[PDB]
Amino acid sequence: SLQTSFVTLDEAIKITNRRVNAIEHVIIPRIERTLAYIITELDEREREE
Amino acid sequence: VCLFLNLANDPTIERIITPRLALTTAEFLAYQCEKHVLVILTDMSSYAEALREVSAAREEVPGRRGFPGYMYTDLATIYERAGRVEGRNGSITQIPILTMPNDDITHPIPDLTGYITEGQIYVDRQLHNRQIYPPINVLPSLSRLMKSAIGEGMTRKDHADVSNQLYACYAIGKDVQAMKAVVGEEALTSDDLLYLEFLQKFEKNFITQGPYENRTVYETLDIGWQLLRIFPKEMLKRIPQSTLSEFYPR
Amino acid sequence: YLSQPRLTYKTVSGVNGPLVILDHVKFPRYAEIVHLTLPDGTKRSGQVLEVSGSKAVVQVFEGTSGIDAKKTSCEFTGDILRTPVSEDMLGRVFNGSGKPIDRGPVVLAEDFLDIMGQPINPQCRIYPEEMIQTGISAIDGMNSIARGQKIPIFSAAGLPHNEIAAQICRQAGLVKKSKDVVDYSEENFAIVFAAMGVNMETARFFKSDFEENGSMDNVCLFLNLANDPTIERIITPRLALTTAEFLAYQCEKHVLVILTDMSSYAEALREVSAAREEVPGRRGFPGYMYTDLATIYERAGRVEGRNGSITQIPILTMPNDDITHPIPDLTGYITEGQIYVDRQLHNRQIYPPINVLPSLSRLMKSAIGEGMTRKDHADVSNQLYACYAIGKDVQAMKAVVGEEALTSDDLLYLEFLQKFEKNFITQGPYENRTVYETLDIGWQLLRIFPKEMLKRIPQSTLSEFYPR
Amino acid sequence: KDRIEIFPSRMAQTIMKARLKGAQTGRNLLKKKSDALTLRFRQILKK
Repeated sequence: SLQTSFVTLDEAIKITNRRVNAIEHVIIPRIERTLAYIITELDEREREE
Repeated sequence: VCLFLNLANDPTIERIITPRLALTTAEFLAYQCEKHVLVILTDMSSYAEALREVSAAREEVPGRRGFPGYMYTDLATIYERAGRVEGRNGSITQIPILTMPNDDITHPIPDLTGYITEGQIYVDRQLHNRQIYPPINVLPSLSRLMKSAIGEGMTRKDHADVSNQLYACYAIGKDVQAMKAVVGEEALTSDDLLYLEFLQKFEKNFITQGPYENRTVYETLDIGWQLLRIFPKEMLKRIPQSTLSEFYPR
Repeated sequence: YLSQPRLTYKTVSGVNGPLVILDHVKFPRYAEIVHLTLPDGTKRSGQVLEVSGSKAVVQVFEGTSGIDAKKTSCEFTGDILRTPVSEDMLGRVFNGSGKPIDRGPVVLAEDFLDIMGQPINPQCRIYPEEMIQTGISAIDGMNSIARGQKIPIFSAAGLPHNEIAAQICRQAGLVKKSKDVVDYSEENFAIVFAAMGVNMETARFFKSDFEENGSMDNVCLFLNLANDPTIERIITPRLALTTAEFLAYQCEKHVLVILTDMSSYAEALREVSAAREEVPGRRGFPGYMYTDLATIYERAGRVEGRNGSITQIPILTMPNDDITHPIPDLTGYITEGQIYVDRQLHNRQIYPPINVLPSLSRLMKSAIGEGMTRKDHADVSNQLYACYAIGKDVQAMKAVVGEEALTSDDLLYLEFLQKFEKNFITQGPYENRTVYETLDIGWQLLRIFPKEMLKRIPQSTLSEFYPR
Repeated sequence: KDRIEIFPSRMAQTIMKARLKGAQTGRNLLKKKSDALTLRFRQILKK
C-alpha cells in the first residue's frame, strides 16, 4: 500500500510543480510588461491634450 | 436604385454634405411617394475624418481623440432620420456600416454609433481569419427592436426562446474555451467536450452560409433546433418546458 | 485701527462664468472681501481673484445669476477675511461661511484672526510624548495615536467610514486615569469636527448623533452641504483650523480636529483652479495641490512652553479603490502613518470593518510606554499581529491542504482567528471600550496557547501576565 | 506574445491589475498545495 501511494504521488508532485513553475515564469512578467506599456500610453495621451 | 459615389481622390470637404443629400432624397421618397426604402451609408470613419479636418481648420476648442466635442449632436442629426409616421405608409430602414480603427471597440466613433443607434452586428476579424463568411460574432450583436418584432402571427410562436437559449449556449461555450486555455482537459469533464462540439458545429452550420445562400426564417428556426438537440432538454433553463413538450422530441 | 469709509462701484465691464469683471477701482488689493447687491435686493459675498491697474475681478461666492450691467452695487471692505474666534463657540453649529444655523445668535467675537494662519516655527516643535484613546479597541490597542500625530483614514465609496467617524467623535478622550480618578477629573479636552462635501442625509445624521451623545458641551461643528457654494468648500477647513489653533494655544487645551471627505476638498479646489484659467497639472488636478494640502495638514503638533496640542485625523475616499491615486498618495507623503478599511471585512458584516494587516503607524513606539500605560502593550500588539497573520495564511493553507492533515495547534490558530474577528474587532456602535479593557481582551485571546508558542513576549512578563 | 492584446486604457488598467492579482493568488495557492504534497512525500518516505 505504501509503495503504491509513493509511486503515484511522485507524478502528482511532478505535475503540480510544472504547473506552478509555468505560472510563475510565463504569465506574470507578460502581464507586468503589458501594464507598463499601458501606463506609458495613458501618459502620452494626457500630455498631448 | 439611386447612387452617390464619392471616390477617395475627390475633394475631401464634400463628404460632410454627401449623406445629407441621400437622406433628403430618402425622406422625399418616404413621405411624398409613399415607398418603402432602405438606406445604406458606407465608411462613416471617413465622415468623421472630414469633420475632424474642417474643425481643425477653424481652430475650435477640440474634444476626445482630436474629434470635435459636438460629434454626437451631428451623428444624432444624421441617424435620427428614420422611422414611420401616423397616417402614412412608407418607412425608412437605415443600415450604415463603418470601419474600426485597430479593432478597438472603445474608439469614440463606434462608441457614439452604438449609443445613438440600436446596436451592432460586429463583423469579427478572427472568424474571418478562419475563412468564415459572413464572419459575424453573434455574441456582441444587439438588436433592441427584435424583442417585440417576433411572436405568434408576426413570425411564429416559436422564435424567442430558441434565440435566447442559443445565445446562452454560445456564451458558455466560449467560457469553456477560455477555461481550457487556462488549464486543459484534465480538470474538465464530458459536458465541456459537448459544449466545444456544439461550438464547432454551430460555427459550421449556423453562421457559415455562402455568397448566394438564401435561407428562410422557418428553416432557420429548424436549424436552431437541430443545433439545440445536441444537449438534453433538461439542462436547458431559459426555454420553458412548454415549448419542449411540442418541439423538442424528434 | 481702520477708520476710512468704504467705497462702492456701479461699474460692470462684463461677467463670465462664476466671475465678474469691473474697473475704475482705486488702489485695489488682492484677497479683499467684497459684498454685492443685486437688483432684486439679494445680498451676496465674494472675494477678489485678479487685480491689474484699475481693473478688478471678483469671484462671487453664492454663484452668478441675474447680475445686470448698470444696476449692481459692489461695496468693498479693504480687509482680507478674518474669523471671529471665541472660546464660547463650543456647543454651536455653523455652516461653511460661519453663519450659525442652530437658531442661535451671532458669535460675540472674542478676538479676530487671519483665516490663513501662520507657519509654525520648526524650532518650537515638541515631539509627542503620550497616547490617547478614541473609544475603538481595534485602533487604540493595535495602532496608537500620539498627541500631535497626523494619521489619515483611507476608505472608499460605499463603506461606513462616517459611522466610524461619529463613533470616534462621541468617545475620544484621554487615559490619564492610570494612577487615580481624582487627578483625572482635570479634563481639558475638546473636539472640532468639519463635515464638508457631505450629502443631506449624513449631515442630519451627524447633527442628531452629536446631539444624542450628550457631550456637545465640548464639540464645535461645521457643516457644508453639497448644495452650498463650491468655494465655501475650500473655506470651511481654514475656519476650522483657525478655531483649533486659537483654542489650543490660547486656552492651553487638548483639541482633536477631524476632517471629512478630503476628496471633495480636492474636487472643489480643482474647480476653482479651472475657473481661474490656470494650466492643468497632473491628472487634471493642479500642480500646487501638494503645497495646499501641506499648509492644511501642517497646522498641528505641540509647541514648547504651551500646555496644549493639536491632533489631526483626516478622512478621504479612494476612487476605484486605487492606492496610487494622487490624493491618497500626496496625503500619505505629507502625513505620518495610515489606517485602512477593507471591502471584504465590511462585506463579512463586521463593524467596524478595520483591516489591521495593512494598517501601520509611525509613532507607536514612543506614544506608549511605562507610566502613561501598562508595561505590557508593545509585546501584546506584536503577538496579536503575528498570531493573526499566522492564522490567516494558515486558513489559506487549509483551504487546499485539507482540514484532515492539520495539527491541533493549527486548530488553535484557527480558533484565534475566529475569536479575534468575533470579539476584539467587533465592538458595536456604543460599546465604549477603554485601553485597559482592550488589553484585557488581548491577553484573554492570547491565553488560548501556551507561553511557548507566544515567542514574541519576554519571559519576564510571561511569569507575571500569562498565568491569569 | 510578450504583450496581452488589448487596447490600452484606464479600464484596461483595472482589468489587467485584477488579472495579475488573480495570477498571484493562484501562485500562492499552488505553493500551498505543493507544500502539502511534499510533506506527504517526505512522511511516506520517512520510515
